[PDB]
Amino acid sequence: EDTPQFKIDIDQEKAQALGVSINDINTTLGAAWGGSYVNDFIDRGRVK
Amino acid sequence: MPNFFIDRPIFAWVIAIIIMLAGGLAILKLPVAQYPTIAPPAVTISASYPGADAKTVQDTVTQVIEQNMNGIDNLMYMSSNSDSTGTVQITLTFESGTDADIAQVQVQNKLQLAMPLLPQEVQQQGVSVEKSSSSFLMVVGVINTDGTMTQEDISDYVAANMKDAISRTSGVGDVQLFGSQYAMRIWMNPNELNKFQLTPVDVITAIKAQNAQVAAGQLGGTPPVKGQQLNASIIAQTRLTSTEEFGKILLKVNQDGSRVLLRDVAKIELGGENYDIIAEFNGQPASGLGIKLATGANALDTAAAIRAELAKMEPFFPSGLKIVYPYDTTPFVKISIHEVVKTLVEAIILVFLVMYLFLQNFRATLIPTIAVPVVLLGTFAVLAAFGFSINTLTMFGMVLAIGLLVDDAIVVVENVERVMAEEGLPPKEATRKSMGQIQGALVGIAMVLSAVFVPMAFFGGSTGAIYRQFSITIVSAMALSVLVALILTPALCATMLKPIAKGDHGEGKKGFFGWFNRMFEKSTHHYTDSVGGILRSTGRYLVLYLIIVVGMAYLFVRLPSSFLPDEDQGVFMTMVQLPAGATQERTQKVLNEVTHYYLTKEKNNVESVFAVNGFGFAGRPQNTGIAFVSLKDWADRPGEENKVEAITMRATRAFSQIKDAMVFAFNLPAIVELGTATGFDFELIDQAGLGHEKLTQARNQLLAEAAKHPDMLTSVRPNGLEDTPQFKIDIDQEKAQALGVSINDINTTLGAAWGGSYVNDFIDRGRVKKVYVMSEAKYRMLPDDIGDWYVRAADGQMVPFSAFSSSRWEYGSPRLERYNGLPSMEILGQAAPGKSTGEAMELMEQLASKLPTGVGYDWTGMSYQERLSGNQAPSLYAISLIVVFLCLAALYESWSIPFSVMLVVPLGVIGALLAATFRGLTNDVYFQVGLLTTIGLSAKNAILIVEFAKDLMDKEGKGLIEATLDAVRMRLRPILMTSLAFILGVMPLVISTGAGSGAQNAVGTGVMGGMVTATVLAIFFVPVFFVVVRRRFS
Amino acid sequence: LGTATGFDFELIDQAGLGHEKLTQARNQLLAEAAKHPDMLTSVRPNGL
Amino acid sequence: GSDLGKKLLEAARAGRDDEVRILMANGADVNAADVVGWTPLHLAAYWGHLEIVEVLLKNGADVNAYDTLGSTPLHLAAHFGHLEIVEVLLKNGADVNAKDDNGITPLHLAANRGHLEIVEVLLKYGADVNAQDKFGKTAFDISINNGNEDLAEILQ
Ligand SMILES: CO[C@H]1/C=C/O[C@@]2(C)Oc3c(C)c(O)c4c(c3C2=O)C2=NC3(CCN(CC(C)C)CC3)NC2=C(NC(=O)/C(C)=C/C=C/[C@H](C)[C@H](O)[C@@H](C)[C@@H](O)[C@@H](C)[C@H](OC(C)=O)[C@@H]1C)C4=O
Ligand SMILES: CO[C@H]1/C=C/O[C@@]2(C)Oc3c(C)c(O)c4c(c3C2=O)C2=NC3(CCN(CC(C)C)CC3)NC2=C(NC(=O)/C(C)=C\C=C\[C@H](C)[C@H](O)[C@@H](C)[C@@H](O)[C@@H](C)[C@H](OC(C)=O)[C@@H]1C)C4=O
Ligand SMILES: CCCCCCCCCCCCCCCCCCCC(=O)O[C@H](COC(=O)CCCCCCCCCCCCCC)COP(=O)(O)OCCN
Ligand SMILES: CCCCCCCCCCCCO[C@@H]1O[C@H](CO)[C@@H](O[C@H]2O[C@H](CO)[C@@H](O)[C@H](O)[C@H]2O)[C@H](O)[C@H]1O
Ligand SMILES: CCCCCCCCCC(=O)OC[C@H](CO)OC(=O)CCCCCCCCC
Ligand SMILES: CCCCCCCC
Ligand SMILES: CCCCCCCC
Ligand SMILES: CCCCCC
Repeated sequence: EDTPQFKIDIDQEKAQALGVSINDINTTLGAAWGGSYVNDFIDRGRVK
Repeated sequence: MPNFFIDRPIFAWVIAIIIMLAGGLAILKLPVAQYPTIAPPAVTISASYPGADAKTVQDTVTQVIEQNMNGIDNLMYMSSNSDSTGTVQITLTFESGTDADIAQVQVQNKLQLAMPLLPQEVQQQGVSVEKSSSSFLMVVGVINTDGTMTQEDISDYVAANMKDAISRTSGVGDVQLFGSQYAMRIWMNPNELNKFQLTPVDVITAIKAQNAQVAAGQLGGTPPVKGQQLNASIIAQTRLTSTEEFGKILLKVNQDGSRVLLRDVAKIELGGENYDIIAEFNGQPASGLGIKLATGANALDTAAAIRAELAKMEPFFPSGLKIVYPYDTTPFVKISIHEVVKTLVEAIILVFLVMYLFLQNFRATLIPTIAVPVVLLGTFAVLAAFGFSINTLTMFGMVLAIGLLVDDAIVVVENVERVMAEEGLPPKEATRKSMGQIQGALVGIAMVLSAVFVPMAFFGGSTGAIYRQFSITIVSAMALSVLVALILTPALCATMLKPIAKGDHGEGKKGFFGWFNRMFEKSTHHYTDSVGGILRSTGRYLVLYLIIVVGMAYLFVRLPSSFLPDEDQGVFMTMVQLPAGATQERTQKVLNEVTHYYLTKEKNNVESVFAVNGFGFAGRPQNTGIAFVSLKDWADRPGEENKVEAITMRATRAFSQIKDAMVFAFNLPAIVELGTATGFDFELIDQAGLGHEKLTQARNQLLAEAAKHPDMLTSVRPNGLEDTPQFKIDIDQEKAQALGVSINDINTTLGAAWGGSYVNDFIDRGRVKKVYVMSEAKYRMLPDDIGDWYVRAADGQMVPFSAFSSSRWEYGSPRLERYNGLPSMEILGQAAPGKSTGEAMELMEQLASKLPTGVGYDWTGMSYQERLSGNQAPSLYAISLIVVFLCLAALYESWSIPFSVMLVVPLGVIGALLAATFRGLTNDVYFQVGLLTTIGLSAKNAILIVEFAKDLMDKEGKGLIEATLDAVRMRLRPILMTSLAFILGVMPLVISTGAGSGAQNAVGTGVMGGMVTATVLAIFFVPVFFVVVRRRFS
Repeated sequence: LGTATGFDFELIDQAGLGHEKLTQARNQLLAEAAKHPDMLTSVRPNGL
Repeated sequence: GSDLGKKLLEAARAGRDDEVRILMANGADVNAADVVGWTPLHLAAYWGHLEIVEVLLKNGADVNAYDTLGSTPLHLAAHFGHLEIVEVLLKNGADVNAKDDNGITPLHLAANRGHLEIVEVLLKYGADVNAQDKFGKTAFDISINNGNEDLAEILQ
């Protein structure tokens, strides 16, 4: 069935006035709430 | 077996019914197309480097892909093009019989691994791998009459609202969009950019940032805090969906507080991805859909389904939008079937008349009327089993076989009618004795005709693919005819035919039939007296035989060779070629003049003109164009003066007046996917890294030597383009580093502005589409405009492009060709009138050996096909002749007697050559298969004469001349009956001038002329052959 | 098919021990294999 | 843009001596040019056709004619290493110190591709060795950057 969607809206001009890049804003929001795959590591001789 | 089915007529009827049902089932299920897969499996790798020159495309894309095309199965050769449109086409042609899907996936897979080696701009555009060997079923044109839509606007609607629905239609293989969907075009301004201290780099950076998908996450996503109630997806920034949104893209913020947007330094509108093509349909803007037929699909059903689905879209079209059908092969295939069905029905009607003319009873005339459809139905079932389609080649394969099918019916029934007349036996006993005389011969004839036709299937390449269609069709039709002649027809004769009194030849009757019987009986006595006179002085006819054999060999060399006859398909092409370096506008004016001619002068013939500016099959520069002329229906264009060939010659002579434009009209070939397939296709190869200039000098050296032999070579053109002036610009590194201007910013500003740059995607009404940034036309036309572009240095000052660059004029290739990995230049040409292709190819090899060091050559396309196909021919001719001899030797139980049969071959061939030479036709495939059927039926007639003559000498102990005279007396009636029916049967095909007339003329003329000589000569000459051979070898 | 009397053995690391522990386990197998000349002949590591 | 003029351009480019001879007799335009502004002499000098350069000059071809970017036939002859054509042009009064739009002389172009014999011929006919381009670089500055020991020794 149709689910509720939480539409956040980033103000880029207001962000540029305060002096923050949207790449940092998008990565911060994306990494925090959704998670972010950074790179691989070796857990007991297996890539994870 | 004949004796078995005479006592069991119901079991014979059961086999007849099973064949008819299997045949009837096949007719419903059998695929339908114009032509089958004839051209070898080809896979074209297509890529695009926007704003890239030929060398840039070659040295970053083409060479890299070529180097990675290894470990791919059944690859014959690889040819590629790299041109200044910023395009590459790498075509890998494969062995005949290779799986095109396995061929494509192996090429696709090796390309995928080479993608990281290509430039990012090429990877972003991406590379397509398609089958290029297939052809179009129809081209659906889409136009705008009210003039509210451009070609860009029409193309977008077709992509959005039509293409997908046409692709989902039943039997549709592939759909190509004649144009492109919308693209968000940012038309940059160097004056406005320099005003606010900005560059195309700043425009690209802003668009990438403010138009993109952003991953966010979820409210109450796993792992959650225990006691969480709500779980919802967080939606962040999605892609922009309008020109207004792109207009409001923020580039810079000034000290005073004013906002520098993207609409303040550029014009923003929905346009096309590429502006090279300007397609028009009778002046109006136009797009279209090239539709290809799916595998095993019915061409008649698919075309009807396409028209049905287009009808459903009618209410949803904008005002003034109309569908048109400039190219459609289905009407042609509709006539092709109707004419072949007519020929087969007329053939059965002519047998009914001729059977009633001689035998004079309705019960006799019904036996062929049942037997012939049973064989024809059965043939479709055998074609279905072999996986063949109902096409032009298979359909004319049936028509050429009619002569053999009709004979089997007449020979069996007529012989039964004769036995009843002479001996006075009842139908059942008469059929047993009649079949006893011919059953051995009919099996022998089957094996002889097998040895003639079966080896034709084992030719290699495109030629062998066509020969295979006729071979399997004729062998299958002939084979079933022999089975029906031994199973069904004997049962029908024994059950249906009435008894005839001894010595009753209808001489006691009155009227027309009474006169005919008395006339024919005396005509038979005149014939026997004539043959008697011939056999007294045989030596004189052996001299006349040699004159025919010398006359045959003479006409073979004189008659010019071709592939297939050019057909009036209701469409033809008119190429426009302006001088090198000529612009799109100059080409348009010539196309407008060409379109004006056809709508004015040929208004009674021409329906429409599809003027495609900046298009060509050997490169797509601005100077070249083409016009696809679509004609009215065949009924609306009566006479030879209103046909394509006549309109072509009138058009070409009219446009020769025009200056600064090479304009020629020309007809399509028979098999449009293959081409002309007449001349030769030569490749001149750089074998030792000489370079472009030295390969050009070597090409000019070969073309110069080719011109010195008009007697051998003619029409020798290179397929490539000539070098053109190009604007070389050298970026000074020291001056760029001194002023503090990065090379990335310089090369991006130049590339993005003048060439264009595909930035990222955007969503237009729920459809992903490209975003291009490029200079507005007026700021990138002339060398003076280079200085108007400014790039920002590190210190912030705007440096003009002139400050750190120097420019000059030089010559370079607008289209670089490569063959089998090395650089090449493709050269065309054909053999001079009188000379064969073999001689012309042999001289080109001799002239090639005298070219400079490190310059090699190779043969491609049909030249590669014919060289491998040519070597196989002697062996297949040899196998045919040897097995025919061996089969006849087993039949007669004699090594010498077979020669009496095999000496008939020239009697049929000479007439075909005279008819072709008189009417002025070529030695095409239709003619060549036509000879085999004429030779086959003439050989069949001779076999029954020799069998009867030999059986009289062996069993009844008669003398040589007595047996020969008694033999040809008995065989006179059935040979005249078959010939009278079959000559009248193919008469409509000779006089036909309508749709598919070229093929009908080629099939008809050769067979008619051949059958007239084969009938008239053989009745006199077969007596001579048998007596001379019998006398010579005891 | 290879040689007439030859065999091709593969010592596997199942529990994710490491390279050092597998080498020690390999040397233990080669050592015990050398103690039976009557059965096994020229039992050697294929790798480096 | 005459009919014979366009045929002379294509003939001079290809190097058809026999066709050029016929076109000079029929009175083909020697001062005819394409869109970039190249005369038959420009094309003949570029592709290195010695005979056609000699034939065109005898039929009153402009030796100091320049394209839309100011390049003369002496530039093209000097740049692409055609020693014979450079001598023939200079004998018929070719401007040895001819500057294009970028200030690049024939000496600069000959120096860049390291055509030693042509540099000596240009210097003989009075080539300004201290002539600078738009970036202030002499023929010597090109030789040291390219790393040509022989050329640097000659340009003393
Ligand atoms: C007067 O001689 C020229 C006519 C020009 O007029 C045009 C308008 O009629 C054409 C006809 C009737 C054609 O069948 C072709 C072309 C043209 C013309 O261009 C081609 N055009 C090009 C594409 C455009 N450039 C031209 C450019 C250099 C200015 C190269 C040629 N390729 C062309 C073809 N396919 C190929 O390349 C290959 C690989 C296919 C097979 C090759 C054989 C050997 C030829 O097909 C042969 C049977 C014959 O057709 C030619 C020898 C033809 O001479 C005739 C009519 O005998 C000349 C081409 C063609 O099949
Ligand atoms: C109406 O389109 C047809 C015209 C026929 O009429 C003729 C008589 O007029 C032509 C004209 C005016 C041409 O300029 C050319 C040809 C023909 C004809 O034949 C070619 N004939 C050939 C030479 C022979 N090979 C097969 C060979 C293995 C035996 C293919 C055809 N290619 C041909 C060319 N030269 C090339 O550059 C080559 C070597 C490659 C071209 C690549 C194209 C992009 C693809 O191959 C493919 C996607 C498609 O575009 C063609 C197949 C197209 O067919 C369709 C269905 O669209 C025909 C050109 C041509 O430039
Ligand atoms: C690559 C191209 C294709 C390759 C093709 C290769 C061909 C292989 C060679 C076969 C050549 C066969 C052609 C000659 C056939 C003549 C048959 C007539 C024989 C004959 O004189 O017998 C009379 C009629 O026989 C009859 O008519 C019926 C009775 C005889 C039946 C047996 C005949 C042999 C079967 C035919 C097929 C052979 C090939 C199979 C691979 C008397 O009759 P009778 O007194 O003998 O009747 C009692 C049966 N006992
Ligand atoms: C396109 C090729 C040109 C057409 C060629 C046509 C060839 C077929 C026509 C055969 C016509 C046969 O016609 C026949 O000829 C022979 C001559 O040999 C005549 O025979 C006559 O001369 C011979 C001489 O030896 C006598 O033995 C015989 O008694 C006498 O009647 C016949 O009276 C005549 O009926
Ligand atoms: C009764 C003996 C007849 C045997 C004839 C066999 C010849 C055909 C061989 C074959 O398979 O090739 C078919 C071929 C395919 O193009 O068709 C043909 O080209 C038709 C054959 C031409 C006529 C031959 C007689 C003239 C001799 C100088
Ligand atoms: C509309 C005709 C379909 C059947 C094709 C086959 C007829 C021989
Ligand atoms: C006529 C072709 C076959 C030749 C072999 C038979 C000789 C008697
Ligand atoms: C193959 C033919 C041989 C016959 C000799 C009598």
